[PDB]
Amino acid sequence: SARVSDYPLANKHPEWVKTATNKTLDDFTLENVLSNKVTAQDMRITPETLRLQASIAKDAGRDRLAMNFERAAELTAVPDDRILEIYNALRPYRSTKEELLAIADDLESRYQAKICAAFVREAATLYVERKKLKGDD
Amino acid sequence: SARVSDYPLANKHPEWVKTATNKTLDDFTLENVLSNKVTAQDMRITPETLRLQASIAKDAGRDRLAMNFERAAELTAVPDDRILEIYNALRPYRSTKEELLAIADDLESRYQAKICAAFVREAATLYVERKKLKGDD
Amino acid sequence: GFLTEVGEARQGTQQDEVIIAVGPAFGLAQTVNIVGIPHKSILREVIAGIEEEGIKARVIRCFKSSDVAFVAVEGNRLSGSGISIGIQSKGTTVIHQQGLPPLSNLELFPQAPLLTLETYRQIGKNAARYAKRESPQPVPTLNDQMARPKYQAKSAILHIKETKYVVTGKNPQELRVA
Amino acid sequence: GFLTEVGEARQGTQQDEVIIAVGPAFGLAQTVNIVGIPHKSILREVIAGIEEEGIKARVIRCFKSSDVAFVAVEGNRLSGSGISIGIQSKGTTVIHQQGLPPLSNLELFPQAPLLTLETYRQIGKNAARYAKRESPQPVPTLNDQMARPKYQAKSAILHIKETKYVVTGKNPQELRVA
Amino acid sequence: MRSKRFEALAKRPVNQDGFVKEWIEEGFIAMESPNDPKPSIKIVNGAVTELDGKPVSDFDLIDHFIARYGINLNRAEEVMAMDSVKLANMLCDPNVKRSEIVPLTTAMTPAKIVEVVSHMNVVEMMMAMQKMRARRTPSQQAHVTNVKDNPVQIAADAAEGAWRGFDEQETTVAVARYAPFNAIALLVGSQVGRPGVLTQCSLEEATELKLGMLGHTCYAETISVYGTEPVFTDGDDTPWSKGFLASSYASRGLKMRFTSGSGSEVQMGYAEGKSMLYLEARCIYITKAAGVQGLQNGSVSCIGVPSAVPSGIRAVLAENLICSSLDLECASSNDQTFTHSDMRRTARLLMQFLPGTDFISSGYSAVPNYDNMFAGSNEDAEDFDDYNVIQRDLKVDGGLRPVREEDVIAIRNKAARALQAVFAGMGLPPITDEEVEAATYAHGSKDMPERNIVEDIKFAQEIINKNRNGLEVVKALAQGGFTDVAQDMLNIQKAKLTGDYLHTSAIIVGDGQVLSAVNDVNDYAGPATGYRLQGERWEEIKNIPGALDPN
Amino acid sequence: MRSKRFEALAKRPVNQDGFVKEWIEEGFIAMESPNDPKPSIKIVNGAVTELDGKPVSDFDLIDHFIARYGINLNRAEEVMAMDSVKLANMLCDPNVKRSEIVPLTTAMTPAKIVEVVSHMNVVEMMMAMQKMRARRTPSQQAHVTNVKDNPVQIAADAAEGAWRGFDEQETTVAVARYAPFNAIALLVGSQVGRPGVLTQCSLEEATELKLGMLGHTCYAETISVYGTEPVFTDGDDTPWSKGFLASSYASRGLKMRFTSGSGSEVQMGYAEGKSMLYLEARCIYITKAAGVQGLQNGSVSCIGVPSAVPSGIRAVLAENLICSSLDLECASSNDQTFTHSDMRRTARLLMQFLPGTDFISSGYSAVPNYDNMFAGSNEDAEDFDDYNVIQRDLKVDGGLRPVREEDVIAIRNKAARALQAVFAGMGLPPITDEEVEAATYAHGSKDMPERNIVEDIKFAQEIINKNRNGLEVVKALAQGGFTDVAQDMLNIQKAKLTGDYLHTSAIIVGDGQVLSAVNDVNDYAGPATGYRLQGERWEEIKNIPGALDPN
Ligand code: COY
Ligand code: COY
Ligand SMILES: [K+]
Ligand SMILES: [K+]
Ligand SMILES: [K+]
Ligand SMILES: [K+]
Repeated sequence: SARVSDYPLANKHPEWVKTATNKTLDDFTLENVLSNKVTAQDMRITPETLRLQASIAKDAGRDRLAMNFERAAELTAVPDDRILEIYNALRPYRSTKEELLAIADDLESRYQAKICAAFVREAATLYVERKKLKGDD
Repeated sequence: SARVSDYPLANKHPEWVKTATNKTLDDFTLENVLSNKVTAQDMRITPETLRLQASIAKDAGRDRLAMNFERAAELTAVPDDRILEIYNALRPYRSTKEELLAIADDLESRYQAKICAAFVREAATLYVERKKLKGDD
Repeated sequence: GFLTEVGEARQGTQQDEVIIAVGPAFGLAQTVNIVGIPHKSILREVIAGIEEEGIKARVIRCFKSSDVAFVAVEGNRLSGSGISIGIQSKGTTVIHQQGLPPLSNLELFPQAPLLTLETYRQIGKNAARYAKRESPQPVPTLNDQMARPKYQAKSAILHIKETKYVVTGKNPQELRVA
Repeated sequence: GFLTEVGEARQGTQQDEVIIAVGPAFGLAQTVNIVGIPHKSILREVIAGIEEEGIKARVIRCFKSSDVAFVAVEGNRLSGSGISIGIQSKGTTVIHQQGLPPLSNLELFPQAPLLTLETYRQIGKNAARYAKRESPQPVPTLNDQMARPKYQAKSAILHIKETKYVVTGKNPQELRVA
Repeated sequence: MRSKRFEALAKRPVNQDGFVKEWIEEGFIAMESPNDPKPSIKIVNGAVTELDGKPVSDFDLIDHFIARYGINLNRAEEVMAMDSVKLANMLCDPNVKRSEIVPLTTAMTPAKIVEVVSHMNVVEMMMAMQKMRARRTPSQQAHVTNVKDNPVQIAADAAEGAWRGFDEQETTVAVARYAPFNAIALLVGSQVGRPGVLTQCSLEEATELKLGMLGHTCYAETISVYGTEPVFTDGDDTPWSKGFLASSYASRGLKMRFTSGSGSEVQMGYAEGKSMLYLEARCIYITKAAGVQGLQNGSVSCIGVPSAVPSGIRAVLAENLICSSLDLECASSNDQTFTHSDMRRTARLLMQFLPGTDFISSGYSAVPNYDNMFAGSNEDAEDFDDYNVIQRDLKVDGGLRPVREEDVIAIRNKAARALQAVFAGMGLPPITDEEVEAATYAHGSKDMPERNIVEDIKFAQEIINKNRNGLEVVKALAQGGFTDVAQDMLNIQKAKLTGDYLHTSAIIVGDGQVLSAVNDVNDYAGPATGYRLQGERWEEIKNIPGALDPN
Repeated sequence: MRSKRFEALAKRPVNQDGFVKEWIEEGFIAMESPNDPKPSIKIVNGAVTELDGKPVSDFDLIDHFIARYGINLNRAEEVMAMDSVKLANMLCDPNVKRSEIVPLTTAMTPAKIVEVVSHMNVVEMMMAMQKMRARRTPSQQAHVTNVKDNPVQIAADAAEGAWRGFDEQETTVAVARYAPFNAIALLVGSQVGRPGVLTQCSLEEATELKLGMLGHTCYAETISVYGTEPVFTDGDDTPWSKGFLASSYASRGLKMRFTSGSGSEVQMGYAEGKSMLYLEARCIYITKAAGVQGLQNGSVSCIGVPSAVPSGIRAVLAENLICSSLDLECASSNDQTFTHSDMRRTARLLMQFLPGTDFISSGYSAVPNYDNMFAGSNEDAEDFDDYNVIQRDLKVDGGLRPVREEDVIAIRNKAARALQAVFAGMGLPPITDEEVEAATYAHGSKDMPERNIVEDIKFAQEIINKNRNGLEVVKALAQGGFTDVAQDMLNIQKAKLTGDYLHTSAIIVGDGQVLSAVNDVNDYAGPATGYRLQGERWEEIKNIPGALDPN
């Protein structure tokens, strides 16, 4: 697993950051950009990279930071508009409990976002108790 | 031998401090000032008081401060105008060596100020070496 | 006084009325804004602004939050036009609209000490332009680097006091005239 | 070049002159004061102030120290009237008197940037009036809290440079003024 | 009769400031309040059952979040049982290493660490801060705004700030619908001034995330958290929605930090009778719990609240120290006006400037304050010379440097030109050459030709409406002949791909070299150790304008 | 075309200050010069044969004085062998006791202790200073002067300054022959404000001693020493004339300290190629060697010299730290103008204000700077409210407090009335009721009627030539309706009989109680120990004007 000794990846192991697309950092050129050899998705960070960074975080003694990065790796699978939907659904008084549980089941089943699904499920029962659901205002 | 446990003298041992002319601290009242029962000539710190303070300074870990107090104790015997004469004599280019040595002899034989006499003979010797005697400018 | 709750406020009909949503202490425990401009005069110019543009001006007192955005939001739900103006007792003001998240808005006036009666009328005016889906050019930006130094602590104390009149879950009240 | 050294200055014999004593770089390596007033003009006005009062002005250059008190003391030693004016290249001026300790004086001008050509003449006038045993009222105080902020570093640099021309034990030179 | 002494005193700027006597019950007290809870914790089977007096049955959303994720439970009882006075001593002791303290402070409850730092005077706090700061090298962040949202000015100002040394720069909007313009302007110009400078555009949360998705920013900071549940709620979030947002930014490769700061809960009406410092500590632990690397705090926008009460400016340094003691990056405010007095605002800044923080200010205004759209910063462009002079005076690296008028003029000029090309290729409302020369020589928006708000805002809103992304900026740069800038722009996105700058305190310096707490390890152990201003950087700092060469 | 940004900067007050590139060969460098000597000592049969480079054959009077009396020769070799970095670490380590350090520092050579403090940053130096300060309780000293030598005004300004909190106050002259009036006016006004405040009148050395011999002063401070022999010579003294003078003051029971300060030797033309800090260290050891208890330093009147070069204000803090570290009272300057910038002078003052020193300033101007006869202080009367606000903001005891206009008016009035009675009783040129009223309500000499300086100077002269002493002032007060004040004057005269206030850092507080380092031992050991602002004093500091009660 990635260690502090492996950081920065860019300097020590740039070939580790090869996109899921399977093209390196060095591929990201103005010319390639111009010729459309590289395009907007091409510069999407990968879950692989975020898991690398999560391990370094851990190695660095920062477990919560690592955890954040693990959620992040999961969330790379969720489309931008869907990200915004779920963020907004977590804001006070936006959702019913069942609506939140549906979001969590979705994260788990469609995107295998296991950790994020548990996070949302957690939110759902505590929003019940602390009365931050739709109609609690 | 006074120690820091004996300080302040005014609180700890006011008696130890009895002036020039046997007046006590408590003899210095408005009433006695006004009747001239006490005057400026009575209001003078004694060599004994200063040597007590020198012991306290030493006990406080300040040997050079004590030595200053020991020199001051000697100088309480020297009249104000003579003090000013000797200070000015020590300023650069004021004195010849022989004049400094005579201030030194006079300190010792007239006032028993042996430390200050030693101090002045020391300056005479070094004033020759560093050329700060009359005529050396 | 000048404000009369005339029962729980009902959903608006016509898309050409602007609600002024007022904090739970406006014109009651507090009667003037952070710099002394009275509540009546402030309601005065806001209303006049809307009316003169040919739109109805409705006023309600907000209860479920003293936050200016949430009370504007309360009003935009009921405004037949979907346009509302939220106002705190200290004077802070916001023009809101249905479909916007509460911390978004059409126009914000986030330094109350800089507002004037003329500013309050332009706000009403603009609210009405928006209600006609007119797209008014925005009220000119007011800003002063020393506003917070001089007034933020007082703003705080005034907000603490108004906030004591918040009632969770309680629905806005409709209010009658001067 | 407006100052010529004409030999070792001798002691004055009558109470009829004021010595102007200048530092060892005055009119030489330095030729204006800290705020650019020409040494030529300074010397002109002080001499005129003295002569104005019917007293002789006699100019010497001092070498044994560049300090303006010691400069002026060299001059008071030689002055027929016991009165002298010490002037450094940077402009600092002092009126001194035979009998006074080096660091005591009759009047001091310790903020050279504030001096004007009018001050220098007034200074000469006062010097003469001392010479004549009148009791002139002192030249009015010039003070400014920002003089050191603006000028002390420059004053230090000009003093460092003049000080290079100090010569221990070299007696003052009488000067001819062009 | 009036004393003329008091009449003179009455006129001084400082007496225009807002001052208040403490109001304990409404939490209008900066720190050391008798209502703050006694530190405590109970753990059963690895879960918190008691937190600072409160039973888990009574936990609000903030208690749950901190209890479940914000505290090092492995050493929490250990540290709870240690004397708070000893712990404070350890904090400022040069011979107790940062790596020995972090396991303990991160195990402290919010009330515990508040209790620890409250034993300290500001000299002790500063002594501690220089050790606890996560990045060995101190940095600086600027505001780049103007009251017009004029994009060519922002670009020029951005470029000048980067050149003066800011490693992060922040813009925001006078009129919110202008935002995409501001963002692109800031990015372009920042890259012109120094490639690697990070940029953000501060907006409402959902709006800002979307601009980041579109690639018009490189990080986000004003991701707000609050220290009481009613205030958080008025902030329209919970710890879980802000935690989700945090991870959302990271999932797009964007560095982010939260923002908090003493006084927000008072200002917003619900202090729950606690001191600003104690509520701020809760905010810092919320940040920690969320897995967020860093935090903007030190009252920030609420600075008129703690500054009004006694020991408020000491509480602000204390909240910055708690932040760094928790192993979080600290962007330490010094970015918002609280006083009319130069003396007073200088005393407030030196608390962070002297020891150094990850970002000494989290928004030095790089424009005159009339143009500052955060309602004024504690420093602005007119203070740049003073700031450099004080660096030189104290041999303190405050992250900035003296610059040459000719270089700044050049630099602002290529930035104005570049943004001009960009609007060109993108077919945005044109930036005339008039505008370019004006932004070149401007001090502020008073020196800029008015623009058509209508034509910019229309095109601005369309950039987001139609999801126009960063690539468009890059192409336009290339098309207009700014390949360098376009490359540099590409290089930012590249960093985004590697994830290295997601770590604690990361900035990007030199030839795209990340510099974070991970590879720029703060190793302070007293005099002559840790970061020391010296060598070429000291020479650079010594070279202020007007230094006359004596010879 | 010009940059409008640079045009605005060019107008800033800081760009009016004098700045200079280092001039190493001439010593125009604040500290850490390549020409400063490597620390070294050699001792043979109890006598030093080499000191910091120099062989005894080349010693000047300063080397001789220091080598013979300024260093604890019994431990000098031991301490020289210790690592300067560890010693610097000891200085700021809160757990290394002051009493464990003083035996080491007083055995260091001047170069050695400079080498030690030069490893430190200003945060470390402040951390050290709070510990090394001799008196546990920090204090403050003010100037009381006016450009007219108006004695009524000086008494009133002195009463106000004593009331505000100064424990020592200092006058000097516009016109030197006025000196005895100034001195008496200062003493009277000071005892009216707070019985116990000590007063001095700074003059030529012989003239000042004589004034003291006549009983019109409580102490002397501007007893100058210098760090090169040629400069000392132009200062019209030697180490031996100045040590004799020191002992002469003590032989009259008068408290005294020396004065030095970085940059004097540069200013006076002979730095012998050395840095300002190294030469100031020689001054500090001259002071120690003479057996003088305390020192006024921190550049003092030459502040424009170190401030002009890099790290000059850091050097100033360093010289203060060397002073305290060598177990001398430090009256730490902050008493002289060096800048047009409020920002810059605030940073310079906080170096001493935040840690606390024996006298945070040795001459805060208790008059508006136009009236300051030391050519301007770093703070003046118009800064009083700012000073109190910063105390409150940071919880720092700066020695001063907020005060009520009506108290100040009553106290200024009483001071003027007492002095009026003094002049009448002693047959001096009258003080009129009109002058009493003006002095009562004045801000400075602009508010005062002009006096006949011919008459004043004649009678002031006669005080000296007819040796009119301090008991004449006591009788006139007693005879003129001011028995309380007369008693207080008598009491401060009686302090001259005990020797108690001759000790390190002595001031006189409460009911004539001496407060010195001997009975007010600084016992700092980190957070929650040592002197702490708290209790009633904290309440007093919190109570600034304009602080509205929220409810
Ligand atoms: C102080 C301030 C606050 C603080 C107090 C708010 C409050 N509700 O009490 C603070 C920091 C908590 C805060 C939060 C927000 C949140 C909204 C929260 C809320 N419910 O109000 C916010 C949505 C940010 C977010 N990330 O969520 C928000 C924003 C975007 C803005 C902008 C609104 C733009 C718009 N909508 O058109 C804004 C104009 C800045 C800008 N240039 O973009 C500004 C008004 C921005 C202001 C800049 C500006 N141009 O004015 C600024 C800097 C100064 C205003 C002032 O002091 N006026 C003087 C005072 C005496 O007059 P007043 O009328 O009483 O002022 C009130 C209004 O400004 C009002 N108010 C303030 N912001 C705001 C926003 C909205 C939508 C509404 C309806 C009302 C709002 O609050 C004050 C006091 O009651 C300010 N804020 Co806020 C600035 C946020 C900055 C980053 C986060 N941040 C900074 N410090 C800290 C902290 N310690 N803790 C946590 N977060 C932060 N803000 N703010 N804010
Ligand atoms: C800076 C200064 C000095 C320093 C520089 C002196 C020098 N020769 O280079 C300093 C600290 C060494 C110094 C010493 C003394 C010694 C004289 C030494 C000497 N050979 O000149 C002194 C006798 C004190 C003593 N205990 O011995 C002395 C006195 C009394 C005075 C007063 C003269 C009264 C008078 N005679 O009518 C005075 C007016 C103050 C006062 N109100 O009493 C002032 C001029 C008092 C001034 C206050 C004022 N009202 O002006 C003040 C504060 C500002 C002057 C200035 O910056 N002008 C701006 C500059 C751009 O203009 P300039 O023309 O180039 O200025 C020059 C002259 O002022 C000249 N000069 C300065 N003092 C002085 C005195 C005499 C008699 C003469 C002829 C010329 C003098 O030096 C400067 C630089 O070249 C000043 N000084 Co001196 C005040 C000393 C205060 C306590 C000691 N002290 C403070 N800091 C330190 C330190 N770092 N080390 C050691 N000691 C001290 N001084 N000073 N000084
Ligand atoms: K907070
Ligand atoms: K910021
Ligand atoms: K010195
Ligand atoms: K002083």
